[PDB]
Amino acid sequence: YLSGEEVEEYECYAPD
Amino acid sequence: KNRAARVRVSKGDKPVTYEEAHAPHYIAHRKGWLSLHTGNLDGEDHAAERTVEDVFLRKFMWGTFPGCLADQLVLKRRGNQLEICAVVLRQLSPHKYYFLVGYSETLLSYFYKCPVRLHLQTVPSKVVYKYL
Amino acid sequence: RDKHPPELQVAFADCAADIKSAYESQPIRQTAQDWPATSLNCIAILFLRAGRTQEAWKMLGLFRKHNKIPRSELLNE
Amino acid sequence: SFFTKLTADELWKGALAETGAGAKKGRGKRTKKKKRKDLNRGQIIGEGRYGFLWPGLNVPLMKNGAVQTIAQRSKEEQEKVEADMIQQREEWDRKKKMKVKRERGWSGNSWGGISLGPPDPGPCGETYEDFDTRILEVRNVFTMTAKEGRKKSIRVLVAVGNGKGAAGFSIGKATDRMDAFRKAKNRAVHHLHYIERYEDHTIFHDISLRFKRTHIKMKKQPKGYGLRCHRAIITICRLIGIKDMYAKVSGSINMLSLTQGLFRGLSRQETHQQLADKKGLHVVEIREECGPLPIVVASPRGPLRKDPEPEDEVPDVKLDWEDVKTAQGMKRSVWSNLKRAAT
Amino acid sequence: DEPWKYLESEEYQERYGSRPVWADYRRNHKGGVPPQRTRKTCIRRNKVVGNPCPICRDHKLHVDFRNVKLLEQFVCAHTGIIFYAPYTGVCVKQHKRLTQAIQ
Amino acid sequence: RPPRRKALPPRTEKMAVDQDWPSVYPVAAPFKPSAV
Amino acid sequence: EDSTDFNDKILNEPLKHSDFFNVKELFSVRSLFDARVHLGHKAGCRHRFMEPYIFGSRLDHDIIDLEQTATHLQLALNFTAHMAYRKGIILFISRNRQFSYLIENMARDCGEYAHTRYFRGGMLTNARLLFGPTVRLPDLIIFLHTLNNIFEPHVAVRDAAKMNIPTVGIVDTNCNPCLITYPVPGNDDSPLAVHLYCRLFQTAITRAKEKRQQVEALYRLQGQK
RNA sequence: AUAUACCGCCAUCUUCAGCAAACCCUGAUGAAGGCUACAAAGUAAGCGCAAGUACCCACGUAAAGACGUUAGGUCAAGGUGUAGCCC
Ligand SMILES: [K+]
Ligand SMILES: [K+]
Ligand SMILES: [K+]
Ligand SMILES: [Mg+2]
Ligand SMILES: [Mg+2]
Ligand SMILES: [Mg+2]
Ligand SMILES: [Mg+2]
Ligand SMILES: [Mg+2]
Ligand SMILES: [Mg+2]
Ligand SMILES: [Mg+2]
Ligand SMILES: [Mg+2]
Ligand SMILES: [Zn+2]
Repeated sequence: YLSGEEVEEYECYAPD
Repeated sequence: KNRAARVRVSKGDKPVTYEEAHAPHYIAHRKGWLSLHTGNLDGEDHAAERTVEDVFLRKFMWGTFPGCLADQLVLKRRGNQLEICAVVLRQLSPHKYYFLVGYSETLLSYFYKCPVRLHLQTVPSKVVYKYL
Repeated sequence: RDKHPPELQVAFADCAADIKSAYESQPIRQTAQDWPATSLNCIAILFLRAGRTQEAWKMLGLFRKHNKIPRSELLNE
Repeated sequence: SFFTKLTADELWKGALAETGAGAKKGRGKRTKKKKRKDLNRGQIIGEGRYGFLWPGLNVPLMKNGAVQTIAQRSKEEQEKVEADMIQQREEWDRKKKMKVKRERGWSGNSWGGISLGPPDPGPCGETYEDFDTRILEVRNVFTMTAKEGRKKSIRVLVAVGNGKGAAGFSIGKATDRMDAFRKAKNRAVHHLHYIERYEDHTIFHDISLRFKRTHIKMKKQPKGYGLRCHRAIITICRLIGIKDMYAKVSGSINMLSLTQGLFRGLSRQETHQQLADKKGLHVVEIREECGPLPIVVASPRGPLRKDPEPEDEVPDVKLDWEDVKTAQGMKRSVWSNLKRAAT
Repeated sequence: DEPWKYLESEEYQERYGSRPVWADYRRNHKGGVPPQRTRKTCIRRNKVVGNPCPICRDHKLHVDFRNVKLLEQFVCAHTGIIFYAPYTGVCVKQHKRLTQAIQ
Repeated sequence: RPPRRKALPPRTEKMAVDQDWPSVYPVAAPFKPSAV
Repeated sequence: EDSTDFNDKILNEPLKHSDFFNVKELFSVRSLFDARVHLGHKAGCRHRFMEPYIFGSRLDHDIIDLEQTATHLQLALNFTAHMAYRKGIILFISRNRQFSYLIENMARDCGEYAHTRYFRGGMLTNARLLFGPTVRLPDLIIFLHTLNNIFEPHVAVRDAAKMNIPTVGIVDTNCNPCLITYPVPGNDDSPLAVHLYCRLFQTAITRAKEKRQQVEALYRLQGQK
């Protein structure tokens, strides 16, 4: 815990 | 306690599909078979060969569509035709899905010397039957 | 182009909203959004004639942001 | 054999050994632990050792308006790709290695004093961003069970406060230490006390109380005095908003008795307005820095008595020998009045 | 040359805000009771120790009799007394420079 | 940033209730929700 | 602009009058005496916190001072009327089964709520789980009997205080009124006493709701013109 | 080599009916506890039982049977962590 815990939209037809 | 093909109860956070949620005793009762062919019928031959081929096709498709399969394969044989029905995700671009279908259909047709077709059904996410 | 019965005018305003969304979420968004003058005037007029005045009043800011001349018809309505 | 190979999930479930008699009762400890790694993470479909360029899979399908043909990277061009992927793997590991450290509490291995953040937002769009949470005690409680023998649970004591007089505490219990944190901090925000503060920095009067076997004696102090109190009292005082106070804890030093004893004493302190209303007299504050100037701090809202408060030549109040021994210069302690960090 | 400018810059405001430069400093020591003297110096032959004090850890903080805004952070606003070094964590070397600059 | 691809609406929504269904499923094919 | 005038003419105006709903005309010390409200339990059952409200003991039977009951009842009815005027949810609670049917009908007739059944654990302190996150709890709980069937305080008394809900309660000589916001010393056992209480609260609640409609209607008619 | 690192498949109680997330309340907010139907603080998703299905019935027999218990059995089904061998 003190060390740290770092596990770490629009849509279109015919996108490009 | 029986273990075979049983997803065990947890804290209610594990999503399981309809197939994963049913233990073996529910086969033919609540869930069907993932492969259909004539080799296991009475008086029929070549059950051993159909079984090895099915085990391969499942591994081949898992590694050919890595991270894309959203459920187990459904394998259908009619005559000498081999139909592979797969539920896939919508992450890979469609061009890559067409490449892998063309590549996989041709490669498997020459490997098993039969016309092979691959039918893809796409889902936005893994379909959840229940949370165990 | 012309006014229509209330039923049709409402339908034209639901599409103008969807078109407005297309202008707003273009894939050329990395480049400055090109909002033609006619498109802004038409989209605003369709909201008024449909009774969505709140949406029309908000859009008036986009005439100044993009420096697009307002149409005479829009101002009178 | 190809047919003896398993999937990544099967291999990691076995190699990790998270289910088993070792992991059931924590019979096995893990100074060195196998850590799961996703090996498909940085892998691109179509990329292999031979360096082939498959049109439509790993390279663009059309180039200059024409369909690309099958090609293979040169031996030199492929070494760079392999080297670049290895560096990307250490960069990914280096990014994971760079994790922000959290401050310690009362000690490096102690949970006491560590902040847990604000309580979670309630179901009805309720929020507690103004509240801070501090841990006061994390205990491992062991329950003997009929069939499962000694089982290990966690009891957590946390205090919450907004720094403006509203503060509370709650106990949390769960098998997991992080579930106890959630229960304690979320429950505490529903059991808030309001603590009156003199000039929003100290208590209104000296408070001496006993809760069970824990004695707490608190002294009102002037500005700049700071919090010279038991470390747990310091933590709670920052949550309440008290800046200047002295406290001495005697007898049993039980964190729970100390915590609930402290809130009991701070919630029963009589303010100056209550004293003025109770006695119908002015409360006049005499400060030595202000000389003989009389500063009225509170006046009764109701009628003002005309009869002076009786001046008993000698008050029959009970005194603390510790306070008297100090005022007479007879208190000798190497540990008293020591220089400490700002609290 | 103009040490009071650092305290009015944006770099200072981002690092310290409105709190004193020593607010977030914590001494590393064994036990609950700290040693009654801070370390003699955080800079020894141009080399900085691992946990430099609030002054020594920021080279732009200049202890100077004209940078009164910095000096005020080491004097009690209510009593006017200069905090002893364990209060803020400044080394004995920098505390003497602060005490002389304050005077 | 390129927009993520949007799945089209199922073509069942374009089917008329008086269509020639044999033209939709002329031969043996797997069940397709978007087509049934 | 228009909200401040609304809340001032409708919500704040009743609070400037000592008896805005004229609930003192609803009862008298004689009316309470004829309903046997002064009759308490035997002295051996006396609660020490009920001694302030007791007139005396007549042959080891405690008598409740109706002069105090009238003043407490005035406050209790006045509060209840104001909460009904403000459209608050009023919940009647009683475990005495002789009067369960009567109390449920009184609640339905006045447009309020009744809970005369076995009170389940957490109905108030765990309401969001039992009913839903958007459930609205009562704004006022009226106890016609403050004790349960084992002669202990009704759990809702403590749970009402936990949820910061004001409570009106008839408190007999064996009851504990400490946590009841507006206690009313009175007989809770005699059918005549209990029936009287239901008429008073029913009438106070019904009048306050009609007054709210009168004021609103006038405030609207005057607003247009 | 290690089943006392494991997956996988199982024995055992089980010829059981309980396990329990998330909340709530009691004990002064102690380890702990939470039921009374003329009811007095419990509500509970989920899992199991149950139901359903198989076999000749709604019966029976199968199947099913949670959590946990015995570091139970299996590194020699296969796979596999750690350690060891590589003329
Ligand atoms: K095992
Ligand atoms: K093995
Ligand atoms: K092994
Ligand atoms: Mg068995
Ligand atoms: Mg340490
Ligand atoms: Mg009675
Ligand atoms: Mg074993
Ligand atoms: Mg049967
Ligand atoms: Mg059996
Ligand atoms: Mg069964
Ligand atoms: Mg063994
Ligand atoms: Zn230094």
